[PDB]
Amino acid sequence: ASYKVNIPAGPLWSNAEAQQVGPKIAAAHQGNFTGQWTTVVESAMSVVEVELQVENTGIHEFKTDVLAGPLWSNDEAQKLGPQIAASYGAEFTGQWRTIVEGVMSVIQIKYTF
Amino acid sequence: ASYKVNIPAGPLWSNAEAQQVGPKIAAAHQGNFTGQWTTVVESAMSVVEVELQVENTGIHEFKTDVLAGPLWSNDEAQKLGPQIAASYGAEFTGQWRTIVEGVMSVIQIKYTF
Repeated sequence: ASYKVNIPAGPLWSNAEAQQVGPKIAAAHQGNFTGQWTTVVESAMSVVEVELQVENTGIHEFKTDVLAGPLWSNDEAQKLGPQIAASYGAEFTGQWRTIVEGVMSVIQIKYTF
Repeated sequence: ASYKVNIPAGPLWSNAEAQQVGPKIAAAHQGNFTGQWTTVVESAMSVVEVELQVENTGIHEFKTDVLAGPLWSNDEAQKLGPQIAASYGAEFTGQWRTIVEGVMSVIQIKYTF
């Protein structure tokens, strides 16, 4: 199954640029650009409508760390990791670390494509 | 300046769960959960509305690689990199590399917080 969300694209100056760039942003998020887009902050930010899969499948994988917000402990990270990872369209591997005490932590996620 | 987008959260089974999870996903994406949410695929996927800032500033940073879709040349990476980075709420450092020939590349982004 799939669904749609708007994803930031930075400023998009024309429909011509949007139709060229939208598919690139979508591909980076394992989705497909629908053709619809909106400037949300004049000369500063636009978003593109991207169709995403509830579950990404494929035979390749890539692992990396992304922001997780500040996490209190490993036990909380194990509890919240899966959902935070799902917000990136990926899975949580269980690995994580705080990078700035009281401010920010990161989790390792796994992309399948 | 700010703007709002819906971010995947996986299935959310009650408003209570959404209010507990929404802030965590928002914090992982450097935004503020608005309290609003929607299920987009019954029993499989819900999204939480998050207010993002056009520009994320701060004295701390974290660099990492993220999916960039397939990139065919340094020229395309230079052109698309900042835009793809913006789609992650971050900045493009200029570094990138293909991870699966003809299928996928990644770019290095810098989160500032």
